[PDB]
Amino acid sequence: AVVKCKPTSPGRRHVVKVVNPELHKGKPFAPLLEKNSKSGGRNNNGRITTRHIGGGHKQAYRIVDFKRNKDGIPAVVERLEYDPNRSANIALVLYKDGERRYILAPKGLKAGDQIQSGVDAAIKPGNTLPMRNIPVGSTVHNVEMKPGKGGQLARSAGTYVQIVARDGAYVTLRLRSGEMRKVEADCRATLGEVGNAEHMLRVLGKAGAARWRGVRPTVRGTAMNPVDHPHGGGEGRNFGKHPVTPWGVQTKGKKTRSNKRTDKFIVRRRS
Amino acid sequence: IREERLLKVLRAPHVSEKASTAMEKSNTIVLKVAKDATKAEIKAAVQKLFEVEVEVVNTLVVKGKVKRHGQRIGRRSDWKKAYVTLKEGQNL
Amino acid sequence: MKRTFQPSVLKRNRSHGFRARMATKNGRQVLARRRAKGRARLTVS
RNA sequence: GCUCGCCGGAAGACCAAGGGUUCCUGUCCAACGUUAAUCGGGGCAGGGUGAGUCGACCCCUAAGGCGAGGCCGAAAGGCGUAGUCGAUGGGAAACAGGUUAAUAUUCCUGUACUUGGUGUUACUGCGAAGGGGGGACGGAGAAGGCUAUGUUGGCCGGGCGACGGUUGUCCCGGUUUAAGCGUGUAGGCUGGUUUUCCAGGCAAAUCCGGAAAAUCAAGGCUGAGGCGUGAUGACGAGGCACUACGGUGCUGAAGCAACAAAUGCCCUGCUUCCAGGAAAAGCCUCUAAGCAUCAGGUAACAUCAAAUCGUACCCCAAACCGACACAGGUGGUCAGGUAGAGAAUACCAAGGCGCUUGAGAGAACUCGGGUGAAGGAACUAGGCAAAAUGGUGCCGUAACUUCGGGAGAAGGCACGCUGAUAUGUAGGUGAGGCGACUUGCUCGUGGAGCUGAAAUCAGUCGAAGAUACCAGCUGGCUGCAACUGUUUAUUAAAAACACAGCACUGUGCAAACACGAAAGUGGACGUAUACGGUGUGACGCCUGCCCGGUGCCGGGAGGUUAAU
RNA sequence: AGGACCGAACCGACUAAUGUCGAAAAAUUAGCGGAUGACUUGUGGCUGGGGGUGAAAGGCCAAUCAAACCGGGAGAUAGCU
Ligand SMILES: [Mg+2]
Ligand SMILES: [Mg+2]
Ligand SMILES: [Mg+2]
Ligand SMILES: [Mg+2]
Ligand SMILES: [Mg+2]
Ligand SMILES: [Mg+2]
Ligand SMILES: [Mg+2]
Ligand SMILES: [Mg+2]
Ligand SMILES: [Mg+2]
Ligand SMILES: [Mg+2]
Ligand SMILES: [Mg+2]
Ligand SMILES: [Mg+2]
Ligand SMILES: [Mg+2]
Ligand SMILES: [Mg+2]
Ligand SMILES: [Mg+2]
Ligand SMILES: [Mg+2]
Ligand SMILES: [Mg+2]
Ligand SMILES: [Mg+2]
Ligand SMILES: [Mg+2]
Ligand SMILES: [Mg+2]
Ligand SMILES: [Mg+2]
Ligand SMILES: [Mg+2]
Ligand SMILES: [Mg+2]
Ligand SMILES: [Mg+2]
Ligand SMILES: [Mg+2]
Ligand SMILES: [Mg+2]
Ligand SMILES: [Mg+2]
Ligand SMILES: [Mg+2]
Ligand SMILES: [Mg+2]
Ligand SMILES: [Mg+2]
Ligand SMILES: [Mg+2]
Ligand SMILES: [Mg+2]
Ligand SMILES: [Mg+2]
Ligand SMILES: [Mg+2]
Ligand SMILES: [Mg+2]
Ligand SMILES: [Mg+2]
Ligand SMILES: [Mg+2]
Ligand SMILES: [Mg+2]
Ligand SMILES: [Mg+2]
Ligand SMILES: [Mg+2]
Ligand SMILES: [Mg+2]
Ligand SMILES: [Mg+2]
Ligand SMILES: [Mg+2]
Ligand SMILES: [Mg+2]
Ligand SMILES: [Mg+2]
Ligand SMILES: [Mg+2]
Ligand SMILES: [Mg+2]
Ligand SMILES: [Mg+2]
Ligand SMILES: [Mg+2]
Ligand SMILES: [Mg+2]
Ligand SMILES: [Mg+2]
Ligand SMILES: [Mg+2]
Ligand SMILES: [Mg+2]
Ligand SMILES: [Mg+2]
Ligand SMILES: [Mg+2]
Ligand SMILES: [Mg+2]
Ligand SMILES: [Mg+2]
Ligand SMILES: [Mg+2]
Ligand SMILES: [Mg+2]
Ligand SMILES: [Mg+2]
Ligand SMILES: [Mg+2]
Ligand SMILES: [Mg+2]
Ligand SMILES: [Mg+2]
Ligand SMILES: [Mg+2]
Ligand SMILES: [Mg+2]
Ligand SMILES: [Mg+2]
Ligand SMILES: [Mg+2]
Ligand SMILES: [Mg+2]
Ligand SMILES: [Mg+2]
Ligand SMILES: [Mg+2]
Ligand SMILES: [Mg+2]
Ligand SMILES: [Mg+2]
Ligand SMILES: [Mg+2]
Ligand SMILES: [Mg+2]
Ligand SMILES: [Mg+2]
Ligand SMILES: [Mg+2]
Ligand SMILES: [Mg+2]
Ligand SMILES: [Mg+2]
Ligand SMILES: [Mg+2]
Ligand SMILES: [Mg+2]
Ligand SMILES: [Mg+2]
Ligand SMILES: [Mg+2]
Ligand SMILES: [Mg+2]
Ligand SMILES: [Mg+2]
Ligand SMILES: [Mg+2]
Ligand SMILES: [Mg+2]
Ligand SMILES: [Mg+2]
Ligand SMILES: [Mg+2]
Ligand SMILES: [Mg+2]
Ligand SMILES: [Mg+2]
Ligand SMILES: [Mg+2]
Ligand SMILES: [Mg+2]
Ligand SMILES: [Mg+2]
Ligand SMILES: [Mg+2]
Ligand SMILES: [Mg+2]
Ligand SMILES: [Mg+2]
Ligand SMILES: [Mg+2]
Ligand SMILES: [Mg+2]
Ligand SMILES: [Mg+2]
Ligand SMILES: [Mg+2]
Ligand SMILES: [Mg+2]
Ligand SMILES: [Mg+2]
Ligand SMILES: [Mg+2]
Ligand SMILES: [Mg+2]
Ligand SMILES: [Mg+2]
Ligand SMILES: [Mg+2]
Ligand SMILES: [Mg+2]
Ligand SMILES: [Mg+2]
Ligand SMILES: [Mg+2]
Ligand SMILES: [Mg+2]
Ligand SMILES: [Mg+2]
Ligand SMILES: [Mg+2]
Ligand SMILES: [Mg+2]
Ligand SMILES: [Mg+2]
Ligand SMILES: [Mg+2]
Ligand SMILES: [Mg+2]
Ligand SMILES: [Mg+2]
Ligand SMILES: [Mg+2]
Ligand SMILES: [Mg+2]
Ligand SMILES: [Mg+2]
Ligand SMILES: [Mg+2]
Ligand SMILES: [Mg+2]
Ligand SMILES: [Mg+2]
Ligand SMILES: [Mg+2]
Ligand SMILES: [Mg+2]
Ligand SMILES: [Mg+2]
Ligand SMILES: [Mg+2]
Ligand SMILES: [Mg+2]
Ligand SMILES: [Mg+2]
Ligand SMILES: [Mg+2]
Ligand SMILES: [Mg+2]
Ligand SMILES: [Mg+2]
Ligand SMILES: [Mg+2]
Ligand SMILES: [Mg+2]
Ligand SMILES: [Mg+2]
Ligand SMILES: [Mg+2]
Ligand SMILES: [Mg+2]
Ligand SMILES: [Mg+2]
Ligand SMILES: [Mg+2]
Ligand SMILES: [Mg+2]
Ligand SMILES: [Mg+2]
Ligand SMILES: [Mg+2]
Ligand SMILES: [Mg+2]
Ligand SMILES: [Mg+2]
Ligand SMILES: [Mg+2]
Ligand SMILES: [Mg+2]
Ligand SMILES: [Mg+2]
Ligand SMILES: [Mg+2]
Ligand SMILES: [Mg+2]
Ligand SMILES: [Mg+2]
Ligand SMILES: [Mg+2]
Ligand SMILES: [Mg+2]
Ligand SMILES: [Mg+2]
Ligand SMILES: [Mg+2]
Ligand SMILES: [Mg+2]
Ligand SMILES: [Mg+2]
Ligand SMILES: [Mg+2]
Ligand SMILES: [Mg+2]
Ligand SMILES: [Mg+2]
Ligand SMILES: [Mg+2]
Ligand SMILES: [Mg+2]
Ligand SMILES: [Mg+2]
Ligand SMILES: [Mg+2]
Ligand SMILES: [Mg+2]
Ligand SMILES: [Mg+2]
Ligand SMILES: [Mg+2]
Ligand SMILES: [Mg+2]
Ligand SMILES: [Mg+2]
Ligand SMILES: [Mg+2]
Ligand SMILES: [Mg+2]
Ligand SMILES: [Mg+2]
Ligand SMILES: [Mg+2]
Ligand SMILES: [Mg+2]
Ligand SMILES: [Mg+2]
Ligand SMILES: [Mg+2]
Ligand SMILES: [Mg+2]
Ligand SMILES: [Mg+2]
Ligand SMILES: [Mg+2]
Ligand SMILES: [Mg+2]
Ligand SMILES: [Mg+2]
Ligand SMILES: [Mg+2]
Ligand SMILES: [Mg+2]
Ligand SMILES: [Mg+2]
Ligand SMILES: [Mg+2]
Ligand SMILES: [Mg+2]
Ligand SMILES: [Mg+2]
Ligand SMILES: [Mg+2]
Ligand SMILES: [Mg+2]
Ligand SMILES: [Mg+2]
Ligand SMILES: [Mg+2]
Ligand SMILES: [Mg+2]
Ligand SMILES: [Mg+2]
Ligand SMILES: [Mg+2]
Ligand SMILES: [Mg+2]
Ligand SMILES: [Mg+2]
Ligand SMILES: [Mg+2]
Ligand SMILES: [Mg+2]
Ligand SMILES: [Mg+2]
Ligand SMILES: [Mg+2]
Ligand SMILES: [Mg+2]
Ligand SMILES: [Mg+2]
Ligand SMILES: [Mg+2]
Ligand SMILES: [Mg+2]
Ligand SMILES: [Mg+2]
Ligand SMILES: [Mg+2]
Ligand SMILES: [Mg+2]
Ligand SMILES: [Mg+2]
Ligand SMILES: [Mg+2]
Ligand SMILES: [Mg+2]
Ligand SMILES: [Mg+2]
Ligand SMILES: [Mg+2]
Ligand SMILES: [Mg+2]
Ligand SMILES: [Mg+2]
Ligand SMILES: [Mg+2]
Ligand SMILES: [Mg+2]
Ligand SMILES: [Mg+2]
Ligand SMILES: [Mg+2]
Ligand SMILES: [Mg+2]
Ligand SMILES: [Mg+2]
Ligand SMILES: [Mg+2]
Ligand SMILES: [Mg+2]
Ligand SMILES: [Mg+2]
Ligand SMILES: [Mg+2]
Ligand SMILES: [Mg+2]
Ligand SMILES: [Mg+2]
Ligand SMILES: [Mg+2]
Ligand SMILES: [Mg+2]
Ligand SMILES: [Mg+2]
Ligand SMILES: [Mg+2]
Ligand SMILES: [Mg+2]
Ligand SMILES: [Mg+2]
Ligand SMILES: [Mg+2]
Ligand SMILES: [Mg+2]
Ligand SMILES: [Mg+2]
Ligand SMILES: [Mg+2]
Ligand SMILES: [Mg+2]
Ligand SMILES: [Mg+2]
Ligand SMILES: [Mg+2]
Ligand SMILES: [Mg+2]
Ligand SMILES: [Mg+2]
Ligand SMILES: [Mg+2]
Ligand SMILES: [Mg+2]
Ligand SMILES: [Mg+2]
Ligand SMILES: [Mg+2]
Ligand SMILES: [Mg+2]
Ligand SMILES: [Mg+2]
Ligand SMILES: [Mg+2]
Ligand SMILES: [Mg+2]
Ligand SMILES: [Mg+2]
Ligand SMILES: [Mg+2]
Ligand SMILES: [Mg+2]
Ligand SMILES: [Mg+2]
Ligand SMILES: [Mg+2]
Ligand SMILES: [Mg+2]
Ligand SMILES: [Mg+2]
Ligand SMILES: [Mg+2]
Ligand SMILES: [Mg+2]
Ligand SMILES: [Mg+2]
Ligand SMILES: [Mg+2]
Ligand SMILES: [Mg+2]
Ligand SMILES: [Mg+2]
Ligand SMILES: [Mg+2]
Ligand SMILES: [Mg+2]
Ligand SMILES: [Mg+2]
Ligand SMILES: [Mg+2]
Ligand SMILES: [Mg+2]
Ligand SMILES: [Mg+2]
Repeated sequence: AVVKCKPTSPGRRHVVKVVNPELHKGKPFAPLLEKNSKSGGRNNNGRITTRHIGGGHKQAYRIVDFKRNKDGIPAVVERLEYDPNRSANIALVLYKDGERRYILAPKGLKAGDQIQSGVDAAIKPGNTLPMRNIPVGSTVHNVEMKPGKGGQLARSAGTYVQIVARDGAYVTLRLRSGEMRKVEADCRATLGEVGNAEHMLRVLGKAGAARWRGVRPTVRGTAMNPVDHPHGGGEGRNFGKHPVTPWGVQTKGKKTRSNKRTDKFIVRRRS
Repeated sequence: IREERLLKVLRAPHVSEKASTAMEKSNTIVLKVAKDATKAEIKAAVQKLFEVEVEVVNTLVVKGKVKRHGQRIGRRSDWKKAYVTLKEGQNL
Repeated sequence: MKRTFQPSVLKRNRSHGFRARMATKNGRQVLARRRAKGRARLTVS
């Protein structure tokens, strides 16, 4: 459910929690965990490349299976778990043979349900197939852009791709942006919608909530001095220049797409 | 067992009150040894040169004092002393 | 009241030591200079 | 030496860091010491630091650093792989007492323990650069069981009052003992096994994972503590003994019980919450390449070993950082009594100090305080500054509200001491008993002692009973900013920044964008419910007209148009 | 439960006085704000000068900052004193 918090304190007032009752209350499966140390938004050279990231709660990486390499082997969903490095929740899948893996939890899924993946299989939510075998006009997710690779498209909570058309070797997908992209039919796609759709109704409520999610404060250009940001200076709340990034490239309607290689695959740009 | 070199370990017997009180009551001998000189090399040296039954050797490094001579300051050398306990068959 | 020099021998040597100077070409030129000038304390060590 | 004063969650006692002989003894006062100095952290000699167990080194790793080849870069060199370094983290083991002028978990005495080599032996599958397990983990909360520690009795040794009383419910002092080994409890956690089987854990596996079962219901695991040894011991208040009036060297009584009780320990546990909480060795286990009387394992009596370096002293300071014996700064650990909610505060203990110029005098004026007739903000830019309010329980508490608040609104009253209810009450608490249940650190009675609020009623003293220290001033109207937060280190703490929330916009993943001649990194081991930029700034009611100008976006005919 | 309340440690620095050749090149005394969090702190890393970092003051980067420090060009240049 989406539970609003009572206003016992200013800072609690506007908090709205996404309380999933079905998730596992306990420590995760250790073999699939590993360390994930934080960058603070700095790189090789030790410099802030991406601003406004730093701190937050410590969080371990779960090795989520995007490839779905197990062909023709049934797998029972053991329990749904919280994943701190992801919008969506994950499901601890136990394969018939013995293996256990984390996968992104689709919408219609619970602890006990069975999932199969491969070439044949059945058309049902959770089951991973090549997009050739999947019926046209069907909702998929965790979609590969290249056959044999992981799974790039629609991995966020409530996100899903729709297969619009099927031109021989290629499949036209409508993505959540509105973009219609042409991918190879041999690529795989997990049927259904990515779970935890209530995610976006969460509202944090306080500054500190963003801080413990690893975000740091954004300082507006206009607040700064001219030496720091193109918007800058003025004696008391001026502007009078066209909106721009800290590096002077115009923001606010200025196309920065310039791939050229991949323009062939894009059937129609988003709107 | 390490002949010739054993002779170069033991420098001198140490003279002091603490050295004296540990002759009769504790049954040891204090002595200045080479800056190298392991507890085994001191023991083995005392066992041949002084020729007495050694129970155990305790060792420490004494730091040199910073003295004066008018203007030019100077530090003394870091020597190493060895409290060598002896067995009931003792003498010197 | 919390002055600039807050000493630490590890930091001192890691930052300014002989090996720390030996690691880099610019650091080796420092030593080359102090030797050329003819200093007693070639590095803090 | 005797008083006096001050600190006592320190101005005491241990450390790390940092200093580097400042430690102790003898001697010397030129300079150093804000005065004198016989004293000194000063001069000058000499002395002082004793480890298998404490720490370092050592086995392992985080952040990160270096980095064979490699990719990249005019040169210098940048990045980075196998590796190798890197603790602030993980990994074996010792305590009590005695001792020096100066070290002690290190010397000594009494008791212990831990890892190795090399044996001996009975017994046997061992064996990784490999697999699995473990190590191995967050916040908050709550509760129980304990202990350090205290208090009071008893007990033991001394005391009989410098001034009225004091052979007693009187006074003073003591009442101490460790790791280890044995015991496996308060309690935590978990269904045991036994067999078969299987596309999994890149190979293999009897291990781990999965799947059938059959079959008794428990068997393991972890664990404070307490008790028993340790301990005819150690120690122990005084005595005696000698005196070099320094002390040296002999003994040495009781050495118990209840109650209270941690922020310690069980608890790396349990409940709960989400922001979902290192790694890697040691350790345990399974097999490959191998080895098959073998070497190798296992156990037990040995035996030999456990190297090296630090160890003095200061360590909230006259020894470190501040040029000074500087009104500063500096991390961890230990945490006694009475009152108190308390690590606040007051007064004290242990222990330590009186801050290295004094002696007078008792002007103005300055500084820090105390009191103040009558008036009571008339002061002043402004109640700045002072004064005032202050505790606990109970009664009571308005508009307004986002329904939480406002609110400790406001405002009241009760508080000491002594008897009684009750030769100390509910409560806590638990003994000698007695079932019993078996072998216990037993269950459940049982309630002797200790402990002990809070009340009510009746007295009673003072001017005043939350009497000290300690400890809100309150209310009304209103601008700005929703709020906690951040900010000009050293004249600005705010209405400035941030903020949750809101909108536009870019970005289809070899993402946009950023750092970078590049390789490559971050973004992100993320993938549009995501990510970057811009503005606005909770929440409620809303957010109107203008696309001429500047930008941006789209369109491609026509005009003009570079290199070629 | 809480960027909840009161309040020591700890972190801060609102007011006043003192001090201003200071005890101190930013402190002291009396009050003052936060005090389970966007907290605080030890140890060790990383970011380098048109560069860093910045809840943004042109703040901070060793008592130095609208472009650090040290050495060099270097005896820059000075219609000025
Ligand atoms: Mg838990
Ligand atoms: Mg990364
Ligand atoms: Mg770098
Ligand atoms: Mg680097
Ligand atoms: Mg770096
Ligand atoms: Mg960026
Ligand atoms: Mg951002
Ligand atoms: Mg992440
Ligand atoms: Mg924002
Ligand atoms: Mg902002
Ligand atoms: Mg912005
Ligand atoms: Mg501003
Ligand atoms: Mg500004
Ligand atoms: Mg500009
Ligand atoms: Mg401005
Ligand atoms: Mg204006
Ligand atoms: Mg204008
Ligand atoms: Mg422009
Ligand atoms: Mg750029
Ligand atoms: Mg511009
Ligand atoms: Mg011994
Ligand atoms: Mg010894
Ligand atoms: Mg030693
Ligand atoms: Mg020394
Ligand atoms: Mg020398
Ligand atoms: Mg000498
Ligand atoms: Mg010499
Ligand atoms: Mg200096
Ligand atoms: Mg330091
Ligand atoms: Mg450094
Ligand atoms: Mg006092
Ligand atoms: Mg105390
Ligand atoms: Mg001391
Ligand atoms: Mg000591
Ligand atoms: Mg010590
Ligand atoms: Mg020490
Ligand atoms: Mg010094
Ligand atoms: Mg030291
Ligand atoms: Mg000296
Ligand atoms: Mg004398
Ligand atoms: Mg003398
Ligand atoms: Mg004299
Ligand atoms: Mg003279
Ligand atoms: Mg003289
Ligand atoms: Mg002097
Ligand atoms: Mg003098
Ligand atoms: Mg003296
Ligand atoms: Mg002396
Ligand atoms: Mg002295
Ligand atoms: Mg001296
Ligand atoms: Mg001296
Ligand atoms: Mg002299
Ligand atoms: Mg002499
Ligand atoms: Mg001499
Ligand atoms: Mg030892
Ligand atoms: Mg050792
Ligand atoms: Mg010993
Ligand atoms: Mg020790
Ligand atoms: Mg050790
Ligand atoms: Mg070593
Ligand atoms: Mg190299
Ligand atoms: Mg080679
Ligand atoms: Mg190379
Ligand atoms: Mg390549
Ligand atoms: Mg090269
Ligand atoms: Mg490099
Ligand atoms: Mg480098
Ligand atoms: Mg490198
Ligand atoms: Mg190799
Ligand atoms: Mg590495
Ligand atoms: Mg090595
Ligand atoms: Mg290593
Ligand atoms: Mg360490
Ligand atoms: Mg350490
Ligand atoms: Mg460690
Ligand atoms: Mg260890
Ligand atoms: Mg260690
Ligand atoms: Mg130990
Ligand atoms: Mg120990
Ligand atoms: Mg001492
Ligand atoms: Mg001891
Ligand atoms: Mg002995
Ligand atoms: Mg023994
Ligand atoms: Mg042994
Ligand atoms: Mg052997
Ligand atoms: Mg053997
Ligand atoms: Mg034999
Ligand atoms: Mg085996
Ligand atoms: Mg084996
Ligand atoms: Mg092995
Ligand atoms: Mg840990
Ligand atoms: Mg925890
Ligand atoms: Mg914590
Ligand atoms: Mg909580
Ligand atoms: Mg709380
Ligand atoms: Mg209780
Ligand atoms: Mg109870
Ligand atoms: Mg009990
Ligand atoms: Mg007790
Ligand atoms: Mg106590
Ligand atoms: Mg108490
Ligand atoms: Mg009494
Ligand atoms: Mg008597
Ligand atoms: Mg009398
Ligand atoms: Mg009498
Ligand atoms: Mg007593
Ligand atoms: Mg007593
Ligand atoms: Mg006892
Ligand atoms: Mg022990
Ligand atoms: Mg044992
Ligand atoms: Mg047992
Ligand atoms: Mg048992
Ligand atoms: Mg046990
Ligand atoms: Mg046992
Ligand atoms: Mg039970
Ligand atoms: Mg297998
Ligand atoms: Mg491979
Ligand atoms: Mg089996
Ligand atoms: Mg099995
Ligand atoms: Mg015990
Ligand atoms: Mg026990
Ligand atoms: Mg105990
Ligand atoms: Mg006994
Ligand atoms: Mg007896
Ligand atoms: Mg005795
Ligand atoms: Mg005695
Ligand atoms: Mg006795
Ligand atoms: Mg007795
Ligand atoms: Mg109790
Ligand atoms: Mg208790
Ligand atoms: Mg407790
Ligand atoms: Mg506490
Ligand atoms: Mg404690
Ligand atoms: Mg704990
Ligand atoms: Mg044999
Ligand atoms: Mg053999
Ligand atoms: Mg033996
Ligand atoms: Mg032995
Ligand atoms: Mg032996
Ligand atoms: Mg060894
Ligand atoms: Mg010491
Ligand atoms: Mg101290
Ligand atoms: Mg102190
Ligand atoms: Mg302290
Ligand atoms: Mg002190
Ligand atoms: Mg100093
Ligand atoms: Mg200075
Ligand atoms: Mg200095
Ligand atoms: Mg002084
Ligand atoms: Mg001072
Ligand atoms: Mg003073
Ligand atoms: Mg302070
Ligand atoms: Mg420390
Ligand atoms: Mg503590
Ligand atoms: Mg107290
Ligand atoms: Mg009390
Ligand atoms: Mg106090
Ligand atoms: Mg006193
Ligand atoms: Mg005293
Ligand atoms: Mg005393
Ligand atoms: Mg002291
Ligand atoms: Mg004294
Ligand atoms: Mg005095
Ligand atoms: Mg004096
Ligand atoms: Mg005076
Ligand atoms: Mg006169
Ligand atoms: Mg006067
Ligand atoms: Mg007069
Ligand atoms: Mg006067
Ligand atoms: Mg004045
Ligand atoms: Mg006055
Ligand atoms: Mg005054
Ligand atoms: Mg008064
Ligand atoms: Mg006055
Ligand atoms: Mg007054
Ligand atoms: Mg008056
Ligand atoms: Mg009067
Ligand atoms: Mg009056
Ligand atoms: Mg009035
Ligand atoms: Mg008035
Ligand atoms: Mg008037
Ligand atoms: Mg007026
Ligand atoms: Mg007037
Ligand atoms: Mg006026
Ligand atoms: Mg005003
Ligand atoms: Mg005032
Ligand atoms: Mg008054
Ligand atoms: Mg006042
Ligand atoms: Mg007053
Ligand atoms: Mg009063
Ligand atoms: Mg009141
Ligand atoms: Mg009250
Ligand atoms: Mg009311
Ligand atoms: Mg009103
Ligand atoms: Mg109310
Ligand atoms: Mg109001
Ligand atoms: Mg209320
Ligand atoms: Mg009230
Ligand atoms: Mg009231
Ligand atoms: Mg009010
Ligand atoms: Mg009273
Ligand atoms: Mg009564
Ligand atoms: Mg009673
Ligand atoms: Mg009772
Ligand atoms: Mg009970
Ligand atoms: Mg009985
Ligand atoms: Mg009763
Ligand atoms: Mg009863
Ligand atoms: Mg009683
Ligand atoms: Mg009455
Ligand atoms: Mg009365
Ligand atoms: Mg009276
Ligand atoms: Mg009366
Ligand atoms: Mg009254
Ligand atoms: Mg009062
Ligand atoms: Mg108050
Ligand atoms: Mg109004
Ligand atoms: Mg107005
Ligand atoms: Mg107005
Ligand atoms: Mg307003
Ligand atoms: Mg504000
Ligand atoms: Mg507003
Ligand atoms: Mg602030
Ligand atoms: Mg800050
Ligand atoms: Mg500040
Ligand atoms: Mg300022
Ligand atoms: Mg300023
Ligand atoms: Mg403020
Ligand atoms: Mg200010
Ligand atoms: Mg705001
Ligand atoms: Mg929305
Ligand atoms: Mg380059
Ligand atoms: Mg590139
Ligand atoms: Mg990249
Ligand atoms: Mg990563
Ligand atoms: Mg968008
Ligand atoms: Mg703002
Ligand atoms: Mg604004
Ligand atoms: Mg609004
Ligand atoms: Mg609306
Ligand atoms: Mg137009
Ligand atoms: Mg355009
Ligand atoms: Mg266009
Ligand atoms: Mg255009
Ligand atoms: Mg709070
Ligand atoms: Mg205090
Ligand atoms: Mg403080
Ligand atoms: Mg501190
Ligand atoms: Mg402070
Ligand atoms: Mg202020
Ligand atoms: Mg301050
Ligand atoms: Mg207050
Ligand atoms: Mg405060
Ligand atoms: Mg407040
Ligand atoms: Mg407070
Ligand atoms: Mg508070
Ligand atoms: Mg909380
Ligand atoms: Mg640091
Ligand atoms: Mg840098
Ligand atoms: Mg720039
Ligand atoms: Mg640059
Ligand atoms: Mg400005
Ligand atoms: Mg410049
Ligand atoms: Mg410039
Ligand atoms: Mg310069
Ligand atoms: Mg010139
Ligand atoms: Mg020139």
